[PDB]
Amino acid sequence: QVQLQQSGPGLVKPSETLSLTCTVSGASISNYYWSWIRQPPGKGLEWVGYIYYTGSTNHNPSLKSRVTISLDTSKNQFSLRLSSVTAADTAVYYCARAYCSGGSCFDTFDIWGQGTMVTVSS
Amino acid sequence: VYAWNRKRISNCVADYSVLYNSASFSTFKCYGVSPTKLNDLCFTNVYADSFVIRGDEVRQIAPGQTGNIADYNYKLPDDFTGCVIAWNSNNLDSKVGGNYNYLYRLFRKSNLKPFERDISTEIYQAGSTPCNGVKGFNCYFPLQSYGFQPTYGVGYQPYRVVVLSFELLHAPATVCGPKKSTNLVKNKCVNFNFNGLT
Amino acid sequence: SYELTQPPSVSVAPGQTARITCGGNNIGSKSVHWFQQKPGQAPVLVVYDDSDRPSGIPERFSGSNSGNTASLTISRVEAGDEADYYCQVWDSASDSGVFGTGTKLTVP
Amino acid sequence: CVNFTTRTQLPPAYTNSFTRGVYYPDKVFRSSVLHSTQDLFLPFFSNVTWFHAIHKRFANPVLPFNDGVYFASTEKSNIIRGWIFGTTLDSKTQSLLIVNNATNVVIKVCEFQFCNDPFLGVYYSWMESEFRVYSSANNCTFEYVSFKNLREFVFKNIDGYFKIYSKHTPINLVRGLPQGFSALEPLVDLPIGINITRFQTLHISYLAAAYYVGYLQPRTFLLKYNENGTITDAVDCALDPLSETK
Ligand SMILES: *[C@@H]1O[C@H](CO)[C@@H](O)[C@H](O)[C@H]1NC(C)=O
Ligand SMILES: *[C@@H]1O[C@H](CO)[C@@H](O)[C@H](O)[C@H]1NC(C)=O
Ligand SMILES: *[C@@H]1O[C@H](CO)[C@@H](O)[C@H](O)[C@H]1NC(C)=O
Ligand SMILES: *[C@@H]1O[C@H](CO)[C@@H](O)[C@H](O)[C@H]1NC(C)=O
Repeated sequence: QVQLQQSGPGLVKPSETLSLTCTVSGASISNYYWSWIRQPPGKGLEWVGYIYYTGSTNHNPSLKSRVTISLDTSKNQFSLRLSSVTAADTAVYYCARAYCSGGSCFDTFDIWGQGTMVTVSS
Repeated sequence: VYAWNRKRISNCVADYSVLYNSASFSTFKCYGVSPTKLNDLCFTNVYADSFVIRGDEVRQIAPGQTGNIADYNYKLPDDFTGCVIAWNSNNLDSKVGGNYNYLYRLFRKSNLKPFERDISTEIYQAGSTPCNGVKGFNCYFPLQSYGFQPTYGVGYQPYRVVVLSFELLHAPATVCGPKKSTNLVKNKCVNFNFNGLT
Repeated sequence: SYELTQPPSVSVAPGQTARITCGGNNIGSKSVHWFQQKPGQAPVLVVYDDSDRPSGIPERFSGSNSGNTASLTISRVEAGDEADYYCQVWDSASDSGVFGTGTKLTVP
Repeated sequence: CVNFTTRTQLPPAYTNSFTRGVYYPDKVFRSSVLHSTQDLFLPFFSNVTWFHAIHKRFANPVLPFNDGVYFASTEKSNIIRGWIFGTTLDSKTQSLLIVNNATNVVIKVCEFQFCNDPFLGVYYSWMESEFRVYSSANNCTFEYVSFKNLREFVFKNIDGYFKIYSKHTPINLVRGLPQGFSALEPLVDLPIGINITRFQTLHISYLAAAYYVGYLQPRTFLLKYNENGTITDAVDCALDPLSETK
């Protein structure tokens, strides 16, 4: 059973770089789209971006200029870097796997991580 | 498997005793013919197809079977007349770092016809947007690598599979099985058979 | 930017049918997916491809997508259905996942 | 393929078969006895078409095969090297190619794309280094590699078997088909299982031989096997009333 685990700093000062890592266990990180979703307190789920095993990456237009998604296949991990983090970035960050049935990866997410709370406070 | 090899066998003789009496084969199943009767039958032609698949996929190699291998890599006709042989090749087709030289077609918009080989490597378009040869969303490589390793399970370890399709058409019988002869006795009333003349 | 609108909350008694609506221009031309999120738990996919259910999802959940509205129908609502339901689509123009505002389903 | 701007061919010539073309009907020995059989024979005293092979590009002609062909050649050196058999003689259908190069004899059945002017060249001890007969050979269905002289052959495609009977004699005549009796012994039967309606001769080019072609017919014949089993004389049961009495 594929499992996703999120790690990172629980508290980040404003204007610093938030670095979150998602580790995939029980299956290869290859051949799947790995996406980051953020849930701000009191707000619904917000899509941050996705990365493919080939290195192809896309990001939410509102967060394109600050979000970088990287893949480390040797460690079966992928990392989200958010530059110039603000209080608006305080949220629960989950990593999710795109649902792939018959080899075609749909626009839905079937496996989600437990989420990590990131608080941006001075 | 998606590029399964094929050889034609015709105008020759073979002793199938070494074959069906060999214990080196994990799977040995004949449809339309008795495995112990091969030397007793002649055929106009034979096709020897060869490839590698993991153990769990071995069952897919049979008439009326479906699946990734059956539909997209190698398909047998329902009226197939011939034998299927398979044996583990973990020591040969597996590597410590993973043997990725073996691939199987994972994407296809249609199922393969019997004895159809599809070697297309075009990026599979899973959406309306064309891929233009660039991988991305709704754009995936049609082949998937096994990455065989010696530590994989029996169902995931590699197996070399040979399918012998025997065809007995209206053409003259060319492929047969050599019958062993007997010592000759002289000056005694006996029943003789010289090259079929009895 | 493409946006999805969901009712803030839906209250349905046990045994009744709960309908959660997701509004969006041209959403009918997109594949709509429904995720369920319980308090303190990660979102779980309940419906995909506007009608399909991942293995393990009870049959009582069903999805539909017509015109500019998608609907998640939960027949025979149970106490365990109390959760936030989110509709998600994919904007190919921005090639991005757009989530709805979420609907809080409560079972009094 | 080697292209020739000037392609020509000598006009055909006509002569008579006399009483050659007899070949053993079976592989069965008999001793000092007459045996009668109906098979494809070269009828005695038949019309035979003969031509020359020059070793301007003079090209051999493609001739129909009908039901069986008696081929003959009279030459000092082995100018004639082989033949091609089929119906379309192209890549659309399977085609048979028989040749005897300096090394050995090669017989291949494939979807050959034959050249317009099949060429085999030798240069001066004479050594052959040029072989340009077919442009392509795909979906091959068969392969097997093994003072004038009169070499005679009989080709018969029956029941998917191309049967070849042959004979080789030292002939002293300078011109014309020699009159005499000599049975053709079986060379080989190949189960190619193809259809043949035309054929063409294959010659060598030295950087002129003469050959004859006749056509078999279903005829009844009486052969006289000697004590040693050799075919000594034959009678065609339809040549003339005396033959019918015999
Ligand atoms: C052989 O045929 C040719 C025409 O094909 C004819 O002119 C000739 O007379 C024939 N031979 C005999 C002996 O009649
Ligand atoms: C090859 O030739 C054989 C002739 O026996 C024919 O049956 C077969 O269809 C041919 N195959 C191709 C691909 O042309
Ligand atoms: C040869 O001719 C026969 C009769 O005309 C036909 O039945 C058969 O199909 C032909 N074979 C080929 C290979 O054309
Ligand atoms: C048969 O052959 C032998 C030698 O090979 C010869 O001496 C004998 O005369 C032959 N028989 C006849 C009838 O010619």
